[PDB]
Amino acid sequence: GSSGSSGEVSNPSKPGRKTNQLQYMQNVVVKTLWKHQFAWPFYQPVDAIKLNLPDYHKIIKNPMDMGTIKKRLENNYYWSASECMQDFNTMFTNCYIYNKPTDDIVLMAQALEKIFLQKVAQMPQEEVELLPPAPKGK
Repeated sequence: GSSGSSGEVSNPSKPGRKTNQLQYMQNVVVKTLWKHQFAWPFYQPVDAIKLNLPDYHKIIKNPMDMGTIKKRLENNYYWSASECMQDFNTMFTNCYIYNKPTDDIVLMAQALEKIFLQKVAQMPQEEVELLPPAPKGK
């Protein structure tokens, strides 16, 4: 399969359900990285048409951005937070490949990544199912 995609947001073939580990990712890790002063260029995927990058996918092996990481956490794409961690790694790494090591977007990714590592370091190492939600009332 040739390159031409930005990943997916749900998956029926891959196993997955809502867990405490994925909850910590979407409730504290993503939550704090999204509140950051440099979160804004990661809120959406790179539109190579709008950015005028005719070679974007020639350098980028695996395009990944925070706006797509949260969109699979909002679903049952996976079972464990180690997959969300590898997506965060893939976002920061693909940014470092394409750009100069002194460009603003690299310094932004370096400042987000240090917080990401401090946050997942405080995530549990064991995994558990969540409690059931409250009922609707509309």
